[PDB]
Amino acid sequence: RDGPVTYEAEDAILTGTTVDTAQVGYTGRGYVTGFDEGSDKITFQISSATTKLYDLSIRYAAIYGDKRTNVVLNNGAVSEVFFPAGDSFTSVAAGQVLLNAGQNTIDIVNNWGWYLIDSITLTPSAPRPPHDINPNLNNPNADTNAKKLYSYLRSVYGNKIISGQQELHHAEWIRQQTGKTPALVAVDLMDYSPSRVERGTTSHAVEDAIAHHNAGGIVSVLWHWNAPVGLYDTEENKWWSGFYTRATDFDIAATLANPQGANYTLLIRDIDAIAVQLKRLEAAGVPVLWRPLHEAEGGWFWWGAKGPEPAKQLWDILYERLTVHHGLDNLIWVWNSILEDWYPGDDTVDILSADVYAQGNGPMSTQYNELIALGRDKKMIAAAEVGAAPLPGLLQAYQANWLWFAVWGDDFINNPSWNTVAVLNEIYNSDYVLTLDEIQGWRS
Ligand SMILES: *[C@@H]1O[C@H](CO)[C@@H](O[C@@H]2O[C@H](CO)[C@@H](O)[C@H](O)[C@H]2NC(C)=O)[C@H](O)[C@H]1NC(C)=O
Ligand SMILES: [Ca+2]
Ligand SMILES: [Hg+2]
Repeated sequence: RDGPVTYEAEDAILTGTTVDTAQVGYTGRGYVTGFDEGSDKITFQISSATTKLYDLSIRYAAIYGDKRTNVVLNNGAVSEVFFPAGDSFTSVAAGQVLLNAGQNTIDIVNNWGWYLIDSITLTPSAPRPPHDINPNLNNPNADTNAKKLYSYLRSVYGNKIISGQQELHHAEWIRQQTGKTPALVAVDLMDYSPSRVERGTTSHAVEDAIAHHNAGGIVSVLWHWNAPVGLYDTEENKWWSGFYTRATDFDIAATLANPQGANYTLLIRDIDAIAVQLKRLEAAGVPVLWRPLHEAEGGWFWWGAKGPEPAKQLWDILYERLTVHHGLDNLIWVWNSILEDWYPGDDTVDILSADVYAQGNGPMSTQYNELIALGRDKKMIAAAEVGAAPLPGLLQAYQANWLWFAVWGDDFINNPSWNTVAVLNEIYNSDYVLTLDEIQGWRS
């Protein structure tokens, strides 16, 4: 079945090369030689049922001293493999290879040349161990629907990916193009920030969340926290950009070092103003995937401008004020920084997340594995913000077991350069991608 498969060099497409039997230790009929000109190669024709990730090994004889080789997957970029000795036939690890459902090619092209190739062995990459996900939320007093949401997420983890979108009107536009609706909708508490309210900002974020909760959906809430003070309010740096380090002189380290000041008083004014909106959601029975202090490690937001320690301390202020003081039990705490120095701690983080903005609709494998290492597989990993919706074929192949994905709004989801309607349909109509339809009755 799904195991090591050797492909003998003799039984392949030879371009300016020949089959030989002089050297000792080969497998099969013989081996391939005649690596003079640059155009000389071995084109192996391999096929797969689905799109999988295989490990590559080359069986070579470097009798003309140590040489270098070019490996080509489906007429793509070269990959130099070094052959160190050699007196006999031995094997080298040539990294990983992603094969697409159907016909594929693995060429061994003359680089330095003057070597003998016996065979190539493709082994399907190691299946990931079952995730050791924590069964319960950090808050012991967690309400019914938060406890339900966490269990449902825990049950689907590694099996499927929950589709998600930033803003309800964008979730409706997806239904207009794919006939499917994101299971998860993310809303921003941004226009609830007193600093912004003071300048006339209104928000329907609580209205949109409850609407989607009534449609049987999952709700994610982030907060673009506009600093209470320090607003430059310049033509270049307007008050409405007040969440940016660039737009405020607001020093969180100073503010936390002086807890009896006015700066710290206004900070709690802001947390309590937002707590009014969350309590309003709690009373409405809406479980929330609460994601405050997002992209902290980046430092482009005032809450991560003074480095990791003030950021972590603020996370714990929010956790004490919202969980203990305001007594909010509908919140599932989602951390949004990859770095260990920035990680607050396992006792205040329920689910780990990342914001990845790279074109191509890839599995964002590297970021997923970084968080696997961070939460040591005890916490679920989510793609809290993506620019490009991930393809389920690649998510599965690279075993990038993201719990959910949430494509950002304007200039991303509706931007053909990031997401085409074609790719959207492909993703939204997959048996791997859970839509609104498919998640119905999760609260039962
Ligand atoms: C309260 O916060 C404000 C905003 O960060 C602080 O005011 C700024 O202070 C710096 C010096 O530390 C000045 O360069 C700015 O011009 C001030 N801005 C304004 C609009 O006044 C204020 O100092 C903080 N209070 C404390 C005790 O640190
Ligand atoms: Ca052979
Ligand atoms: Hg609106």
